[PDB]
This record gives sequence, C-alpha cells and structure tokens, in this order.
Amino acid sequence: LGQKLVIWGTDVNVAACKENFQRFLQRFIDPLTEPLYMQRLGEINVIGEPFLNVNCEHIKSFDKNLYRQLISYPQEVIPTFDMAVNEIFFDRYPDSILEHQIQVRPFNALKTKNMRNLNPEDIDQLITISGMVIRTSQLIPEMQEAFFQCQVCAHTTRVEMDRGRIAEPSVCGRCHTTHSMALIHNRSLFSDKQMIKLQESPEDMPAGQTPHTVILFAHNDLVDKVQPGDRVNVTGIYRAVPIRVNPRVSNVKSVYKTHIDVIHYRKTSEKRVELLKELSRKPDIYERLASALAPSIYEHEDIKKGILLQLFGGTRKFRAEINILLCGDPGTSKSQLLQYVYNLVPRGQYTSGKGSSAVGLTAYVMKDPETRQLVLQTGALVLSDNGICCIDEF
Amino acid sequence: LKDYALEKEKVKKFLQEFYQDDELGKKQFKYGNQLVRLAHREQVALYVDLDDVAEDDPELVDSICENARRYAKLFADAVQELLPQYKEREVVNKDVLDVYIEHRLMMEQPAELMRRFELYFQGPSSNKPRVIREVRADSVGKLVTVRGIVTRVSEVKPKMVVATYTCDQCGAETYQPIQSPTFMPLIMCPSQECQTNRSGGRLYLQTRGSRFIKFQEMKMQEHSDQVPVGNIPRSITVLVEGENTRIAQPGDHVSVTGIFLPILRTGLLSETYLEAHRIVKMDFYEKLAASIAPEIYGHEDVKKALLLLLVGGVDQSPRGMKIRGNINICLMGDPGVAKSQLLSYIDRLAPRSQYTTGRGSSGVGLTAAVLRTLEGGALVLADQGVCCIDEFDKMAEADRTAIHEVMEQQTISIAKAGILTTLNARCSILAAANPAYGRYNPRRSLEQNIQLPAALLSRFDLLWLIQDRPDRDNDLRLAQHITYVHQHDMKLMRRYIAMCREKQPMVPESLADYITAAYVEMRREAWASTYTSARTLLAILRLSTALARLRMVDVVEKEDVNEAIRLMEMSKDSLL
DNA sequence: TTAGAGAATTGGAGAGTGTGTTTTTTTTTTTT
DNA sequence: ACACACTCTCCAATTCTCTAA
Ligand SMILES: [Zn+2]
Ligand SMILES: [Zn+2]
Repeated sequence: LGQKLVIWGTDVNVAACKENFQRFLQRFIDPLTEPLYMQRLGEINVIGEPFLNVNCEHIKSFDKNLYRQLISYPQEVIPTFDMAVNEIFFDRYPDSILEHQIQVRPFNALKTKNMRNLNPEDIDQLITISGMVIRTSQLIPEMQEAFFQCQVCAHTTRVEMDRGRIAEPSVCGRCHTTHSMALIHNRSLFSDKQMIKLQESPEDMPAGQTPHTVILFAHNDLVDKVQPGDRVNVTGIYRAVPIRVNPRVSNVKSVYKTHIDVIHYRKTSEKRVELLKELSRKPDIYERLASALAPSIYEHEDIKKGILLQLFGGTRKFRAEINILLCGDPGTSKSQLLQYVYNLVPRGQYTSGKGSSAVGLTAYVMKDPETRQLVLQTGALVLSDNGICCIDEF
Repeated sequence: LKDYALEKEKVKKFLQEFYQDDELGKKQFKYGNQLVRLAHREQVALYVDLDDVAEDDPELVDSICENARRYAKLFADAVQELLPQYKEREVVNKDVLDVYIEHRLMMEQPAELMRRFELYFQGPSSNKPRVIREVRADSVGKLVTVRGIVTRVSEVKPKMVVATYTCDQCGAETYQPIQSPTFMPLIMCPSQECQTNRSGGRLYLQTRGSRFIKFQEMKMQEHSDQVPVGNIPRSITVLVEGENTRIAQPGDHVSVTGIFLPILRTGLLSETYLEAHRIVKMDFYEKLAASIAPEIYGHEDVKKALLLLLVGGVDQSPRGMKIRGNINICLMGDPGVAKSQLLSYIDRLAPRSQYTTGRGSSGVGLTAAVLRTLEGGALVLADQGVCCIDEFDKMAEADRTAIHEVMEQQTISIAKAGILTTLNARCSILAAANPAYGRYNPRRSLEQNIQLPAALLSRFDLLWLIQDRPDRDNDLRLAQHITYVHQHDMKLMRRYIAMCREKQPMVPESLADYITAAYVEMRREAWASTYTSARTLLAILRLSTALARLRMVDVVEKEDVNEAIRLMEMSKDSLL
C-alpha cells in the first residue's frame, strides 16, 4: 500500500508528495486559459517528445513546502514527479501511443552557487552552476540487463542489475550443473553515457588566478548537445564517490571525488519573401544593399559594391566564383572590414598569413591528444569550400 | 605514565575556573562563555591558548608540547563531557545530516558521529619559529612552529570521517570510524538475526548519514635570504582541515603552528608532513606630479604622463563599439640613462604591478606556464594594475605576438595538455627600449633607431626619447648626491587615486565639436610639416578624460583637451 | 497401513597451501 | 599485505533397511 512509504533518513510521505505535484499541474496558470504545463502536456501528446521542462520559480510561487522537499531530496522526489506526469498523460488521451515514459526536467533559471564555494554540506542536493566547456568524450555504452545462457543445455535467463553489481547464477535451474552459465555480451541491454569537462568563465574570477574545473556526466537524450568553447547554465545532482588504491586491491582512499549528474542545461516564410520582392523591385537597390555594408565606413561605396558582388557571385567547367584583393598601408580599416563580412555568410572562415595564426591554410596529419591515433586535419581553404575565406597579413 | 583520568579532571578544572581578567577586567571566564556558544551551536572551532594554561600549570604546558596528540584527544573529550552543563536552550533543526541523527535518536529512545566541534592549540609565546631546515627528526610528534612562503594550494575536497551503512533485510544500521589515510569497506550484515539465520543480507553505504569534513592540501618553502651560501631551498607539505581551510593563498607569507608526523605506508625510512592547527599571515595636480620621482631632476611633464598612466581613462562601451580607457606608453633611452630610476620608482609606487625583461631569461616568461598545474606570467600577475617591460627591443616573436594579443583582447592562452585554456590579462603596459647601436641619432627616424615593427610600436599613447649628456654642474650635483647617499605620503596618494577613479566623466557635444576642429587643424599641420591617425584622437580622449578623473569633476572641459594637446604635441620635442 | 530408529553412502562447508605483485646532449637533412 | 587456483579434510544430509504404533 503506497501510502505507507516514507523516505529514509527523514519523515516525508511519498503519496502526499505525488498528490501535491498533480495539484500544481492542474492549477498553475501563467501569471503574466488552462494551466501553463497543461498546454505543454496537450502539445507533447501530438509532438512526440519524451520530456517535460518545469521552472522551479513556478513551484516555489505555488508552494514553499514542495520546493524545499525537491531541493533537499531530488533522488527520491524526481522519480515521483515522473510518475505523476505519466499518470495524467495516460489518464487523458488513452489511445495515444508513446514508446517511453515521460521524463520531467526541473530547472532553476539562474546560477545559485559559484563553483569555488561548493562544500561537503551540498552532497546529493540539486544545484545549478555556469561555465565554459573545454572537452567532450566519445560516447560510452552502459549495461542495464544482463543475458545469461547455459553452455550445457542452452537454457536462458535475464538478470536486472543492482547499482553496478551483477547477480551471476551459480547453477542452471534446468540441468542442475554448476558453473555452466555464461554472460552473452551482445545480447544484453545497453544505454548511452558521455563525459563532459567544464571551466569557470573568465568574468567571475579573482584577479590574476587560474580557473577551476568540474566533470559532468550526461545520459540518454542529453548525450550530445554541446561542443567545446561555448558557454552554458547547468542543473544537476552533486554526487561524491570513493576511489580504489590500485586496480587489483579492494582498499579505498579516505578523500572522495565529486561530479555533477546532469539533469538539464541551457545555452546562453511568405512574409519575408514578399518583403524581399518589393525591396528588390525598388529603384537603386544595388546602391542600397551596398550602403548597408559596414556602417562604420562612410565613403568607400564602390568597394562595398565589389564586396556585395563577391557575396552574390556567378553560377555554375569554368570557375564561377569571385576573388578580391585589398592593398595599402597598415592600420587602415581593412581588417575590420574583413571581420565584418566574415560575420555575414554561413560557410565563412578567417585566418592570417602569419605563422602565429590559429588555423593553417595547409592540410596535415597529427596524433589525437586523447587516443594518440592519427587524424587528418584539413586547412581553412578546404573547410571554406562553397564559401568565403578571409585572409589577413596576406 | 600519567593517569589520564586525573589529567582530564585537571583540564576540566582549567575550563571551569579560568578567567583571563577578561571582558575589560570583569572576569567573565572566557572558556565558560565559549562553552555556552558551543553548546548552542553558535560556533564550531575552539582555539585553546597555552599561555592561559601556563598561568596555572607550566608542567601541563610542557606535557602538552611533547606527544601533543594525546592531549588533543583528551581536551576534546573533556569539552564533550562539560558541554551539557552550559546548555540551557533547544536549537532549531537546520541540517539534513542532523535530520538523520534526529531520526536515529527518535528510533533509539558512537559519540564520534555526534561530536560537531573542533579543538586546536595556539602555541605558547615561548616558542620562537623554526625555519624549515631546523625541523629535524628529534621533533617527531612534538608541537612546532614554522615560517615560510606558500607555493601551491588544492581545492577543498570532502574527507570521510565515519561511514554509515544500512541492511536490506533486518532494517538495522552500522558504523565504521575512519582514521588512517585508507580503509576497506564492509559488505555483509554482522547483526545477530542475519548471522544466526545466515540470511545473507547486503550492506548499502549512505552518503546522507555518514560524516564528512573540509580538507585541503598545501606546500610551503624557505625564504631565499635564509638559505646558507651555495644551497638550494627546501619545502614542506602542510595539511589543512576543518575551519582552517581557505585562509592561505599562493605566494603569501605565513606562520604555521602544527604537529610534525610521519606518513603511513598503505623500508624503515619515511616521509613527513606538518598537521596545521593555526595559520597566521604576515593644487592637487601639481603636488601629486611633483611627488613622483623627486630624486630625478627635470622631466616635469613625463612625471605627469606617468601620473595619468596610473589614474587611467574610461572604458566608453557604446553597445560593443568599444574604446578602452587604459593608457599605454613607451620610453626610448640612450645607453645608461636615468630611466631605470624612474621606472623602478613607478614600480615601487604602484599599488598593484609587476616587472620583467625582454631577454627571455631562465625563469618563467611573460605569459603563464605549466609544471609537474598552470601558473605564473608577468602579464597575468599584473591584472587590475600596470605591468612594466624592460629592454623591450630584445623581445622575440612569441613576446611580440603575446603583447599584441594583450593590447587587443587583454587576455591570453596557454595549453595545459593540448586543451585550449585561456586566462585574464586586464592590465596596462609600460615599455622601456634602447637603440640598436649606441646613442639615438636625430638624423634618422625612431623606427630606424629602435627597430621594433611600426604596427605595434605605434600603439602607445605617448612616446618619449630619454636623451641626456654630460655637463659640469649637473654631473657634480649628481655625484654629490650619490656619494652623500653612499656616505650616510604614499598612503595619501593611493587614497586620492582610489577616491578620484570612481568618476567616469562624459563629454558634451560642444566639446566634441571643439575636439573635431582642433583635431582636423592638428592633422593639417601634421601632413604639412604622416604619423597622425584615429589612434591619435583616441589618445587625446584618453588623456583628457584621465585628467578629468584626476579632478573631482563629472565632465571633461576645454582645459583638459588643451592639456592633453600640449602633452601629445610636446612629446615630439623629446625626439629632437 | 503409517511412521520412527539404526546403519551406509555421499555432498559440500570449510581450512590450508602455493604463488604473484616532462627535460638534457648529440646526430643529420633541409630550410633559411 | 592482499587476491586467484588448487588440493584436501571432516561433519552431517539423504537413502536403505528393520522395527513399532
Ligand atoms: Zn543447463
Ligand atoms: Zn542485517
């Protein structure tokens, strides 16, 4: 009887908690018409995505008690909210078909903690932090349900597995012969995981110091959504784990290693055609489009026209595209002009003829810093195929 | 050996009865008051002072100084036994870990799990600090005091103190206190019901119940002047734990009280470390212009240029069309000229600054570097301040590109392990350079004399040639001063620049029109007499706004533009 | 007809034994 | 000091056989 369940180490009732979340779904209209998340529930029923975002500020403004319980015990509360959503989703629209149970992703709008101020008091609480991505691993497969088959008589059995431990059979129940059951790797059931590395952003640093870093693990749906160098806000569970002294021995060290278990992260038409047709039918459109380029430059109109013509180009034997050269004194605005036009075209590239440049004009082969296997690095000229390549100090 | 029960009662007597003639002689019994605060969970750590103990029992102090670890445990138990007597109040529930303890009490109705306080010794004033070389093996286990410089510090990590497990079958709980640097966890339930029935229930560890403490690792090194002739300096590892964390910083002088102990294995020779118990760290315009480098005769307006370099302009920041406020200047010196004195005076004067030389010496470079974490770099260590480069003309292409990147973006990049890490460099730059051969030649341009490339060399707001030559009276005056020196308020200045730099003065359209007329006339003369460009206009803006900041005024005025104009104009005269 | 006691065979719970475990000097080709 | 692989032992569970309830 579900009403008897209470979370360990504390005194919170599970069934009451589920009911309170359902009341929130059935009541929270947008304070700025059915409830806001009920709109998304109606939409996701037809769109077919497997997840539902909820903003924590709506939970807090609806009820302080539920909010406190969520932040305190995310490991037990979040699966309860998952169950609540799925009950409503299938109580309504029962004929709809969906391959998976819906996930709920609570998220907090803004950073609550500096990654320099995380303390032992925070362990297993829901926190949110911000930073700059540095590196992303290859995708890692992960076991979910082991498949065992008897060597002697081909009988099969399946084992649901327990926080990383497999309950290996000792004897085949059909043929009563010990140590005869074998794990079949490619018949087992697997999941996806990825490891991401993140750094504090340069603005919030103490003066003259080097930056700190953390390790994030992302599962299933979220497993490939970010790339190096960009910046994000992340919400997750702050975990802590022991580590072994050597691969053979079973002793563990007395100082633990911590990581973030990711739950949510955020990055920081006929009407147009008719407008374009009317604008193109306007007189002196060539002058107007040229004039639109680089407003910081007040007089070089025919140069702007030449650049505009390069952006438009010919059409397809013979080379159909256009090449342009700018010459004169250093310190003139030409580099700014290159950087301006570089930012206007999707397949654009920018580099310098100097050896200090960030990416070379020449293709080359090197060893991967991760695997130390060979990788072919094509140059800027190749990457800008069917695009514009800006070159400085030519 | 002593009876530690008698010693416990003596310690209790000290805590119960000692008063330092405390609270302005009102005799309020400092440690009794502290025990009240501890009982009501107002405070965590308690620093017992051994000078107080010495008033009653110096033999106890001597007993503590050797084999300190016993007395650490003894005092902690005494405080735990006395704590309920100073309680009078019920404390509010405020911690998940204590919610588990509260549930444990509710279900029940070891002490290490409940003992939420820390106890540390403050060293007796008799004990002078040792150098890291004088802590020899006869001091193992004894209380010591050491002095040195910090080199490296880790982040704060959670250290395990007692583990808590739960049993799947019988519903009980078990505890395991931790003391060594490693341990081995439990597996299967030892309770009598599970054991007698051999039911095989397994144990699951609970991070919601177990106890953790803040832990941090640090290294400390000898002062260079304390090292004996012809030797390499040594270092010592210091372990910081509890309420002592986050005090120390890299490159900072500290004095540490602690216990010196050997490391546990997993030969008879073993490494050692220092267990920390306490860490202890070791008009206006003309007047301020005349206050810069008074040892040096002449160079009146150069001193004002350096003053405005320290004061700075304003970052305009119009919606990304950025103009930066940092002044940057360069000094060209004849061989052996007085510039070294002026440079070192500004280096000494400035509240946050750094120095380096362009030859690329055996030490760390202008940018950050890697060792086996990232560290260092003159461009990095000067951040909210000014950085000075000496013998700039001997720089390499790496140095030139680094300076170019700082001038554009005021940030740098160094690869730790192929990753593209990047790092703040927000400071202003001051450059000192010398001609390629001999004295500067007025018959040739400055590019021909100093021979840096014109692209970066023209970045500086001001350029000054420091040329000087013999004369009988001036040389005699200088010689008299030097021989006199050999024979025999900065706080106000810092406060003035602190308060005045709060201003960000704007310009009205009338001043913009005035500047337009002045600038076009100046450029007409420049081509008629070329070097003038947009950089010149931004330099005028920077120096005039900087002067407006030097005044306690919210806007620039005509006199500021005129002052900036005569300063940039007259700088050419130094080249001739 | 249903159930317990005395004798013989066999499984496995348990113990014991053996073994494994960045940072400096010098050459060679080709770039300058 | 702390884990595999192998060898070996003694205790008592399972069945046969004779007997009483
Ligand atoms: Zn089988
Ligand atoms: Zn048990």
